[PDB]
Amino acid sequence: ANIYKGKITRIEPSLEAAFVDYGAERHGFLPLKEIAREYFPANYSAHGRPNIKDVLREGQEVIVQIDKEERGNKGAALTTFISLAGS
Amino acid sequence: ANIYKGKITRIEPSLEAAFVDYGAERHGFLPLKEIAREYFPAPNIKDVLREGQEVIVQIDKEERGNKGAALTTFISLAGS
Ligand SMILES: [Pb+2]
Ligand SMILES: [Pb+2]
Repeated sequence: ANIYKGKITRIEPSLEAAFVDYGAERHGFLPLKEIAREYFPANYSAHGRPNIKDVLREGQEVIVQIDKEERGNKGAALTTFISLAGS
Repeated sequence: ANIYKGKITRIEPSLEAAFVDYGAERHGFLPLKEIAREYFPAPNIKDVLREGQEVIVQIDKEERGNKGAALTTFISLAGS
């Protein structure tokens, strides 16, 4: 089973990424490129990327799956692009 | 603690609903009204879903009596 509701805990604009509590002791890491457009509050330009602080808010929940398992001191690499048979 | 990837096991036109194996022994019940438009075809349940396809669901009512959980694809997400 590889799906979770992740709560955004700390947003890092200079990394274009956020930390996510997905129910494990150690928070995962969610890069902007792994955030599906349904989470974006507005339609951006075809060029460039928004500030992640204009995409996500602390306390918001997103649906995530683990892309890279937790390893050593690193949190899991997460994505909101969910694998579904027949989608 | 309340989100699952479910596989459609059976489609029942007479109930306008599908049954979903989301990891419990009792299949969950997913009526057409609880299916988001992201699952709809490019209408009746038979046109929308097919056996083997996966959906993201949450439980809206737990198992009770002899019934599976009542499921939805309209996932509850804080802040959004
Ligand atoms: Pb990716
Ligand atoms: Pb252009």
